[PDB]
Formats: sequence, structure tokens, C-alpha cells
Amino acid sequence: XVTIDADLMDAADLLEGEQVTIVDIDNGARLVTYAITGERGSGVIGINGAAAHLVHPGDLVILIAYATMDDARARTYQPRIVFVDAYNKPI
Amino acid sequence: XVTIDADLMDAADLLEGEQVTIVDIDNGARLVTYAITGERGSGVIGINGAAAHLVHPGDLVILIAYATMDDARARTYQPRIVFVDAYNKPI
Amino acid sequence: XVTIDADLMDAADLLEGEQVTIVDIDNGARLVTYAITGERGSGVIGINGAAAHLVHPGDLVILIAYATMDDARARTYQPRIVFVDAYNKPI
Amino acid sequence: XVTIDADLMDAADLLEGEQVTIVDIDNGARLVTYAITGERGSGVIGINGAAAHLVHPGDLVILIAYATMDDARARTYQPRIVFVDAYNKPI
Amino acid sequence: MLRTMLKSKIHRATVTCADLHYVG
Amino acid sequence: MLRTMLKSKIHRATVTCADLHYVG
Amino acid sequence: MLRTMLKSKIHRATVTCADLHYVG
Amino acid sequence: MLRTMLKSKIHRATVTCADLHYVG
Ligand SMILES: O=C(O)c1cnccn1
Ligand SMILES: O=C(O)c1cnccn1
Ligand SMILES: O=C(O)c1cnccn1
Ligand SMILES: O=C(O)c1cnccn1
Repeated sequence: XVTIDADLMDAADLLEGEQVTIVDIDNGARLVTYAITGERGSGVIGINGAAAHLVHPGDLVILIAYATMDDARARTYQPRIVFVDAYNKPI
Repeated sequence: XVTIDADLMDAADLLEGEQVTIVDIDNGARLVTYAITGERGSGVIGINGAAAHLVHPGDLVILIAYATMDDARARTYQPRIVFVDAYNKPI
Repeated sequence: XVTIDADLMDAADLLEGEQVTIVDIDNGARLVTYAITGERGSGVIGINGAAAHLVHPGDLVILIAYATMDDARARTYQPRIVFVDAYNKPI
Repeated sequence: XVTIDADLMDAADLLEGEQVTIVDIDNGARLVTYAITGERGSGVIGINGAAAHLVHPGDLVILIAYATMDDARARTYQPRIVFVDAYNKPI
Repeated sequence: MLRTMLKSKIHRATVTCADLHYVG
Repeated sequence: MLRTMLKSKIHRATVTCADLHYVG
Repeated sequence: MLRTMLKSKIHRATVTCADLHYVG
Repeated sequence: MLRTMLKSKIHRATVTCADLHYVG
């Protein structure tokens, strides 16, 4: 794979190669892939390879990253949540 | 995503944002999502977003979280297993 | 969930509550569940809850456990592989 | 499972028994399995057991492994990405 | 060697609502 | 760096029973 | 004991393109 | 905080054989 606008990756605290779960609001697909850095400010959300069978251009998706963390940090950790407009620009 | 009554989250030792597997006894769906804290004692089990395609109101579900732990702790660890009535109240 | 004969759990180095992947040779189902200790020497492989929709009595299955381990140990680690007869007794 | 030519395993930094995700470009199948070392330089990509229901001879596949690593290492780590010809030889 | 273990289970809960278009 | 490795495999077991409505 | 926790969410993004035959 | 990262990728390999009834 998923090509993500570098701005959304920074906003969401995603690295190139970080594992990402894509969930499709339109068709209910759920898959696991990794993040590829997309052209900054382009609003790109690009589905690459086998995933393109399940998640399609025009679909509304949620992109999710998880972390493994010790019990203590897990209870206090605040996730980075990015809301976006219809053009995939952060709010 | 899944909104869970805070009482069930405490009973099951789940944190807001903790990864959760939902399995659907009615339709055999299996998905991975995260826990959101729901109004305490309301018995809410709310499916939010893409998951609503797979898991439907009225469905009987099992909610599961796993942990990674060293061999020694794994042999001694007691999982928190919560049985609930038809109104999602612990027994 | 999966109820496993305590003999197979010992043979395979599985604990009660350890995460297990079931893959179905008959129907191609693949799911993630945990191990429950079954009556020792009974040859029980019991599918409990939502998983029963996907994996059925009479099906040939492979049960798999994974571990997270540091690079050094990963290169040297020898997995426990259990072959079984038609009655689920180790060989 | 998946039998992989030892050359591709070395190129991709995969160990025998390391968990591997297979994604099928032809049919959109996605499954999790482990790597088995195949005859070196044979270009073997062998689907063994239950996975053969989902991933078929002649299919174009992507084989993926992930690692858990501390924030600092994650930002600097270079993944081993292997492009292959129609005969499964590295380029 | 770390094992992946069951830590939490809510058994046979009833889904009370579903929203495709949840925001949160 | 942690890898996920095969540790356990029970090969070609026969499912003996199933219960949709198990409690445990 | 390690838990898996939500760290990142991009909520209700629109898929802009897809390539079945991507190389990268 | 540990992240899950891509470490290995074999890109667009061709499946050479399949055996439902493999033993190993
Ligand atoms: O083609 C895909 O869908 C894919 C590629 N790499 C990793 C995960 N998924
Ligand atoms: O919409 C969903 O189903 C969802 C949302 N966030 C995380 C996981 N799943
Ligand atoms: O009912 C099931 O299939 C189940 C139950 N607990 C954990 C995983 N799966
Ligand atoms: O038969 C399979 O597909 C299989 C076997 N072992 C591990 C994972 N998958």
C-alpha cells in the first residue's frame, strides 16, 4: 503493497515497510500488507499487487498499525489517529 | 473497531486500543480488530466500520486477545475468561 | 477453541491457551485459535465455537504453533514435529 | 508449507521454519505459512498441504516475512527484496 | 523463546449494534 | 530483531468432534 | 507480557489507484 | 515500542508445484 502519501505516514507515525492492516468499508475486505511512501501531498492511497483483487480505487478504507509493547507502556500509550477529507488530506 | 462494555474489558483484562480477534458463532466470520471502551454496565458489544459487513447485530461472538510471553510465564499465566448472560453481563 | 489430546500437546510442546493455527487439508480453511487440553490418549481433536463452521469432524488438519525469538536462536531452533496415525496417536 | 529455493531464502534472509505470508497475484488468495528449504538454484516455489487449495501451479505469488524490532532499528533496517525472472532466479 | 498465549476471552457475547460508517 | 518461527506442528491429525455451542 | 496495541490509524481514506502488476 | 516491519520479500515468483497431501 500500500502506497501512502508521506504526509499521512508522518501524521500516522508509519515507516516505509511497517506492517499495515487495510480494512475496506465498501466491500468488508480485511488484509495485511506493508506501507510504501507515496508522493508527499498527492493524497495517494495505492493498492499494489495481490491486494488489488480485494481493495479497489474509490473504496473507503481504514489503515491500521499495531505495536508490541510491555504491559506498563500498553496501559498509557496514545495511538496516532489521522482523520482525512475526501482528498486524503489530514484534519 | 469493536466497542466493549468497560466491565467486560476489566473482566477480560483488555485495554482501549488492544488488538482483539472477533469470531462469529452464527456465520463463522473471523476478524482482527481493536477494543474501544463502551459505556460501563450497558452490555454494549458494538461492531464499527468494515467489520459490520461480517459480524451482525444479534450474532453470538467470542472476543479474544493473545499476548507474547516468555516460556516461564506462559506455563503459569492464567487467562481472564469471561462468561456472559444474554444481556452481556458477567457470570 | 481446539481441544487436543494432552499426549499430542506434550509431543508438540503446546500449553493450554497457546495460540494455534489450524489448516484444513480437506476444505483449505485456515484459522487461528488456541489449544485446550483434551483427555490424554483419547486422540481427540475437537473444534469448539465459531471455528466449527470451517473445520469439521473427519477433516485432516495440520496444527501449527509459532514463536517469537531473537535472530540468533531463530537460526538454530529445532521445531517439535508430531506425525500421527489415523487415530491421532504419535509416531 | 512453502518450499523455496535456498538461493531465494538466502537472498530474502528467510530461515527454514520462518513464518511467511503468501499472496497470490492471480486469484487474490492470502495465507500465512512457513518456509521449507528447496533444492538450491532449482527455482522451486512449492505449495504443500492445505495451501494448495488456494495457491496453484503457474500462479504469480509474493512471499513476505515481517519482523518485530525496536523503534530505533525499525527506522534504519533495510528489508531484503528479491525480484525474480519467469524461472525464479534473482535479478 | 516467547509463546503467543490466550490472555483475554469474552465468551458468547451478543452483538448489540453495528455501524459501517462509524467515525472514531 | 525478532522472527516468527515454526515451533510446533501436528501433521495430518483427524478432527474427531466439533461443538458450535461449546462453553469453556 | 507483551500486548498488541493500536498505534496508527488513517480513518476513511479513499483508495486513489491500484496496480495488480506493481514491481517494487 | 516494537514495530512490525517488512524484512523479506520475494517479488512475483511463479508457483512450480503444489501437493495437497505433502508429508514433512
Ligand atoms: O501484493 C500484495 O497484496 C502484498 C505485497 N506485499 C506484502 C503484502 N501484500
Ligand atoms: O472498520 C473496521 O472493521 C476496523 C477499524 N479499525 C480497526 C480494525 N477494524
Ligand atoms: O470459537 C472459535 O473458533 C475460537 C474461540 N476462541 C478462540 C479462537 N477461536
Ligand atoms: O498445509 C499448509 O497449508 C500448511 C502447513 N503447515 C503450515 C502452514 N500451512
